[PDB]
Amino acid sequence: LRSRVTDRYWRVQEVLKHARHFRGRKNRCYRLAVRAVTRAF
Amino acid sequence: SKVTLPPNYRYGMSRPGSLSDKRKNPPGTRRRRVPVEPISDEDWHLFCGDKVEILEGKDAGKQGKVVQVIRQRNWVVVEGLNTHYRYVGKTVDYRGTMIPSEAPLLHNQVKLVDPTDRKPTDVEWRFTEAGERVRVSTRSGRIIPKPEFPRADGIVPETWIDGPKDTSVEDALEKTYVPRLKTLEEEVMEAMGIQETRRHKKVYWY
Amino acid sequence: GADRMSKWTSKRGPRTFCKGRGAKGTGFHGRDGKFVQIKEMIPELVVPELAGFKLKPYVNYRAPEGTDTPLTAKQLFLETAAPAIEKDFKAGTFDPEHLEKYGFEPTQEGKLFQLYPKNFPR
Amino acid sequence: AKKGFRAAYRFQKELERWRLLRCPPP
Amino acid sequence: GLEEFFDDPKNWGEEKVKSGASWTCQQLRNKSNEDLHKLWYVLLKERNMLLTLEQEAKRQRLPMPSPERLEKVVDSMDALDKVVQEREDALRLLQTGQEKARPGAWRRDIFGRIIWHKFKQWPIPWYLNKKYNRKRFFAMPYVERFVRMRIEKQARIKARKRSLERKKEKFLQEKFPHL
Amino acid sequence: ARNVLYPLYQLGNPQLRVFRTNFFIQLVRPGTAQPEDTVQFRIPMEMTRVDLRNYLERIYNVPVAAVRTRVQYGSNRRRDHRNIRIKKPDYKVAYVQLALGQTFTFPDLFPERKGASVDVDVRDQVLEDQRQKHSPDPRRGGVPGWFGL
Amino acid sequence: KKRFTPPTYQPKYK
Amino acid sequence: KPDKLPLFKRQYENTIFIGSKTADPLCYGHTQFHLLPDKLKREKLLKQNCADQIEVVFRANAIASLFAWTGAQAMYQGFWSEADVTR
Amino acid sequence: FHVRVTLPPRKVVDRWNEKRAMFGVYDNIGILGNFEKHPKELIKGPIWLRGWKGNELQRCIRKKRMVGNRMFIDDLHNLNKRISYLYKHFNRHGKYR
Amino acid sequence: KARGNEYQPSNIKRKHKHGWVRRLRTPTGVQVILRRMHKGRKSLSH
RNA sequence: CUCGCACACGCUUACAUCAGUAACUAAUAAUAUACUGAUAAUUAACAACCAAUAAACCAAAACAACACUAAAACGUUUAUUAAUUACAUUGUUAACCCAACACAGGAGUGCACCAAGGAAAGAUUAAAAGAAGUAAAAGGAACUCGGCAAACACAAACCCCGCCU
RNA sequence: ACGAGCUACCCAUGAGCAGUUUAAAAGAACCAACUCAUCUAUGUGGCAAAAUAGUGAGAAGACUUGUAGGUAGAGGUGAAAA
RNA sequence: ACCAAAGCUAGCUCAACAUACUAAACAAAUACAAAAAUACACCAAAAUAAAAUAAAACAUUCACCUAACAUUAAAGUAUAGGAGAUAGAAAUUUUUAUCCUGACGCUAUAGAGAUAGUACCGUAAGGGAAAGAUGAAAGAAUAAAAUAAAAGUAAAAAAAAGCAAA
Ligand SMILES: [Mg+2]
Ligand SMILES: [Mg+2]
Ligand SMILES: [Mg+2]
Ligand SMILES: [Mg+2]
Ligand SMILES: [Mg+2]
Ligand SMILES: [Mg+2]
Ligand SMILES: [Mg+2]
Ligand SMILES: [Mg+2]
Ligand SMILES: [Mg+2]
Ligand SMILES: [Mg+2]
Ligand SMILES: [Mg+2]
Ligand SMILES: [Mg+2]
Ligand SMILES: [Mg+2]
Ligand SMILES: [Mg+2]
Ligand SMILES: [Mg+2]
Ligand SMILES: [Mg+2]
Ligand SMILES: [Mg+2]
Ligand SMILES: [Mg+2]
Ligand SMILES: [Mg+2]
Ligand SMILES: [Mg+2]
Ligand SMILES: [Mg+2]
Ligand SMILES: [Mg+2]
Ligand SMILES: [Mg+2]
Ligand SMILES: [Mg+2]
Ligand SMILES: [Mg+2]
Ligand SMILES: [Mg+2]
Ligand SMILES: [Mg+2]
Ligand SMILES: [Mg+2]
Ligand SMILES: [Mg+2]
Ligand SMILES: [Mg+2]
Ligand SMILES: [Mg+2]
Ligand SMILES: [Mg+2]
Ligand SMILES: [Mg+2]
Ligand SMILES: [Mg+2]
Ligand SMILES: [Mg+2]
Ligand SMILES: [Mg+2]
Ligand SMILES: [Mg+2]
Ligand SMILES: [Mg+2]
Ligand SMILES: [Mg+2]
Ligand SMILES: [Mg+2]
Ligand SMILES: [Mg+2]
Ligand SMILES: [Mg+2]
Ligand SMILES: [Mg+2]
Ligand SMILES: [Mg+2]
Ligand SMILES: [Mg+2]
Repeated sequence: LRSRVTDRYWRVQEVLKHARHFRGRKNRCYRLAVRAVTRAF
Repeated sequence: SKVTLPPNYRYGMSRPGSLSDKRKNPPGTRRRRVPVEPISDEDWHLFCGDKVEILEGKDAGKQGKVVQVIRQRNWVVVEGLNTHYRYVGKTVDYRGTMIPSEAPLLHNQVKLVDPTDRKPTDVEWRFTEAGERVRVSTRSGRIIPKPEFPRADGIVPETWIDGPKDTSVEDALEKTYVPRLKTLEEEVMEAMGIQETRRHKKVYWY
Repeated sequence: GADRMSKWTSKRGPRTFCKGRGAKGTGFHGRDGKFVQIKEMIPELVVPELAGFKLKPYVNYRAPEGTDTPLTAKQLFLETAAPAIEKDFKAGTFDPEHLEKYGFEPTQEGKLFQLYPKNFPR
Repeated sequence: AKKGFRAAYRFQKELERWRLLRCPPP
Repeated sequence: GLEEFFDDPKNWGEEKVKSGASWTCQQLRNKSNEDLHKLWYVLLKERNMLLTLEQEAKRQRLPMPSPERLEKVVDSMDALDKVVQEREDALRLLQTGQEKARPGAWRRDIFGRIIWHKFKQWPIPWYLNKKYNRKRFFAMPYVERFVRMRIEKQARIKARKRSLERKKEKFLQEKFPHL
Repeated sequence: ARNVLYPLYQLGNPQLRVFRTNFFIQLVRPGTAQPEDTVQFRIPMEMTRVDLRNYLERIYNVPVAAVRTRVQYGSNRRRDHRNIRIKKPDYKVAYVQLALGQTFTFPDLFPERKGASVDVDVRDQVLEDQRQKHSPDPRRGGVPGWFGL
Repeated sequence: KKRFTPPTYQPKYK
Repeated sequence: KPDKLPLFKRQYENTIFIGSKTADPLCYGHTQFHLLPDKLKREKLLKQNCADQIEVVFRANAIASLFAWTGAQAMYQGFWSEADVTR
Repeated sequence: FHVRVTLPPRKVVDRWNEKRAMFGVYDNIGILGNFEKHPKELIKGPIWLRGWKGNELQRCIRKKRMVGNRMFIDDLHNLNKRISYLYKHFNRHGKYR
Repeated sequence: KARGNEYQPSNIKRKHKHGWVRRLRTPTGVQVILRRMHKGRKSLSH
């Protein structure tokens, strides 16, 4: 029974929504964005 | 000529070895398999030329003559009935000749009609007492003929004229055979008076 | 990396490589080094006179086909040896020892075209 | 392809939201 | 006699040149050996003519006139062949009783495959023949292993062809549950 | 005959005969200029010089003076969609030369009927007239010309 | 030692 | 083209030679005697269905050989394509 | 991370189909059946797995013992290597010793 | 001096070293052919 | 400005004719020997294939007169048998091969030094630095690890180590 | 198992070496073809996974070189540089 | 708005059964330099598996490791071992038919390497790919229909000062 993550989209959105107003590539790329958001909080 | 088709292939009403076909599905095309209800060749009750009724579509309750059947996808074509329109003649300045064209039908949407009362019926294969195999209606309890139809050549045997290189019925049906135990070689060589003496030296086979 | 797939043909190698395309040898190498043909190895075509005979490459369309019966060793036995054998058994002249009068051949090595080792091409 | 209804449905909701964002209904 | 390669000049530029049906086997079983022998050449001349016309059509970038003839003729000749063959193969079954006109034997080659080995004509007997003598019909012991592998591979293929078909059924039964 | 076994010849054997020949022949138009003596065939790969001479003389009654053959190699270069090579098959070409001074010429097998070509030019003028008829009127400016008013 | 890494090409179909 | 004769191209040293070197005091031809090779026998040609050719074979030989000979003699005397020939 | 844009065809499973309705019917065959057949007998499956269970190592070991000589070459070889690997791993590796 | 041109083609050498006959003249060669057959190679040998 | 023509080996139609090239090959175009399609083509006299067994022969190739030392590739004749009878079979294109490339590299032989082959510059401008060249007042190794490189020079001597090719 | 079509050394069998100097085809001399690879500058993802330009060393020999064959990894081959 | 995105099929996996186990196809040609009809011969053969590894080194030893005998127990017992690591029986016991075969297995980076042992890479043994998605009909392409959501860009260059935010 192979299980894959189907909803990964929303997982990503819950991070990215906080990053929209950043400058640069931080506001797009989940990697950079995750870091920047954590620093933001 | 036998053109061998790829194992996975779609049947598009275009003759499989033709320009329309090579253009629709080029050398490397593998599309999704269309599920087809399997039917043994002995359970197949629809031929070409027989009057049938359409149970589905925009034209329904109508009746027409079956022109072509496609057995691979289980299809019939009732001429000038199931229909949609398409242009044929084309050049840059001119779109010519809008022609009504036929969309094929599954054999579930078409019921075979018995000649007498012109109603649609459920055909069932029966063996009669003469060693004959005929279609028998379930509802009306009659036998339905089979649709004698012209052939792909457009050549009718009744009206025909023998050319220079054609052999007449007479000379063709003539039996000249005298079933005797010599081969073609011995026969011909005897007939042409060819005289041979010598025999072959021993040959080793392995 | 040379060529593995393409077939091996006389065109491909050195001067020393000559491999025929599969025509059959008509002779042998003689004394002078010159080649000698043997008139017997060269196939002689046997061609009948076609002029006075009526049959054509095609057949009339209204002319019927027939029920297809592949010739069997049995049918050939019955169209040939059966009337003769029946005629000579009914007269009691039948001889199980020599069937040769009916067309049976005990051994093939005498006659020109033999069937089993198959002496003839066509 | 991934096997399930859930994500598909949940996405249908997003499709609807965008459809309403790009053309607001009167 | 060189014009037998071309159709009668009356036919040259024309689109459709009509023609009869090819010979059935049955129609030929009625003819004698001599007449078949002749008909063979009648058909041959026509086949040559048609092949010529074919190539010459390709050369002119034009479609060949009524290409179907070439089919018919071939079938005819083919059919004719099938007939004469019968009369021989029947006949030898009577005289000799061998089913194969060429002597041959079941052998086992170096690769351990079971092969049908056709024989060859030689002026000298087999034990005096250098070239023939250095062939090997038999397998060495190592070959056994590979033979096994062959079987297994084969078995697998069959195994999962079968399972495929079975599956195709189930699918269809849930697609068209008219039962 | 081809694809068939031939009986091995030893000394003092019968004359080998082929009753129904297997071969087949195309008379072809030369790609290059050739003397009137010369006819050119495409034959099967396995047919010898001698074979073809006898073939011509016996079946067609052609007085053959001399025969030469060569083997044309077909290109293996063209590739499939799978990038597999396709082979145009090799073939054998035969030049024959006629004996008695008989001249040949390769006949024109496709003379054009003037009536069918005039019917083609008339059908083209009629098609051009139909496409000139359907062509939009400059002054209507793209208003559909179906409606009376 | 003399250390050398021979370059490796990519598949031609790419 | 001469090729369809048949004739074949080849390349190797081109010699003009009279039957002797230039330094020889005998510079001129009288007669030649050519023995026809075996392949060209009247019998063999008769078997090949070449009748007329019997004559041709002779002609050709002369026309070549003699030409060559004469030509060579001429070039021993210093004549050539641009000097043509006086006698 | 793109998600399919179209609703899949809704799959309707009827729970009342034959196999589901009759499920687990003879499981008590021993108790109610005056013990003759143990419920093991109801197990359909691989010959070495009927009414028996074990960690992957034990499983492979047992498969080899039982059907080992009926196996294809490649599969038997793979089975041996698997066993050697599992042996080495379970016996010599781990946190807990 | 410069390298990479190590392969200098000869058909005689090719077929003597890697050819069908050469592969069938020794038991090991036969095992090569057998392996290739097993893998289902299009070309068993040169 | 000058690596030309041919053969061997190798390559395998990449050659030829007609047409097409929006894009694909050409490291760019024009167009086309290299991309695409259709149609054709290299014709044997050259080359490959093309006898065995006995027996007599000590006497080099070198312009071979005669010799040298390292002692040398290459056949006649005699005898015994060798199917005997037109036309067998096969190689014949190319601008080409080995180097991942339409690679300044690697490639045997025969003839040639031109009669054959080819084009260093896509268009400008005329900065630095870099590369390659020609010239240079007076001086002439003061340079530098060393006259390295260069030069209108193209010579002489002496050591160390290895005798020498 | 596979490899000596590169290269090391062999075996068969072919092929090249012009001019000049010398009684001399003497592992003599000058100097091409040919074979090497001295010194420098370029080049350093290059024209090139070892080249280009100049300059050099040998050049009738322990010479260069074509074709076919041999020796195989505990091995081979080696005018030893592992 | 470009580049793109989304399908559900191709087939696979694991078992069950099963007869029994080298498929299919053979006209010619195939062991001359495989695919080349045809000339006095030769032909053939076997010798213990080893080591990586475990023993925290390594030297005796080190299950399994291409040899049919399964199962429940006896039993990890007797025994064997640098008596260490580890290895390890047997006597003796148990085993009830045949049908109910399928799937809390994969769904195109998964499942077979596989559209294929092909292309391509190697002199050779050998290595070994990638790739599919319209509809009832395309004999419905002035073509009709539902995502327009990754990074990358475009629509729209920038304006003192600084982990870019708070
Ligand atoms: Mg290769
Ligand atoms: Mg060759
Ligand atoms: Mg050659
Ligand atoms: Mg001859
Ligand atoms: Mg020839
Ligand atoms: Mg390499
Ligand atoms: Mg190439
Ligand atoms: Mg071209
Ligand atoms: Mg371009
Ligand atoms: Mg040439
Ligand atoms: Mg420039
Ligand atoms: Mg400057
Ligand atoms: Mg400077
Ligand atoms: Mg200067
Ligand atoms: Mg100065
Ligand atoms: Mg100083
Ligand atoms: Mg200083
Ligand atoms: Mg200097
Ligand atoms: Mg100096
Ligand atoms: Mg000085
Ligand atoms: Mg020294
Ligand atoms: Mg070598
Ligand atoms: Mg000299
Ligand atoms: Mg010297
Ligand atoms: Mg240099
Ligand atoms: Mg300089
Ligand atoms: Mg120099
Ligand atoms: Mg010097
Ligand atoms: Mg010196
Ligand atoms: Mg070798
Ligand atoms: Mg060691
Ligand atoms: Mg050693
Ligand atoms: Mg050395
Ligand atoms: Mg040392
Ligand atoms: Mg050292
Ligand atoms: Mg250890
Ligand atoms: Mg450890
Ligand atoms: Mg250690
Ligand atoms: Mg061990
Ligand atoms: Mg002890
Ligand atoms: Mg210890
Ligand atoms: Mg895959
Ligand atoms: Mg894969
Ligand atoms: Mg984006
Ligand atoms: Mg700030």
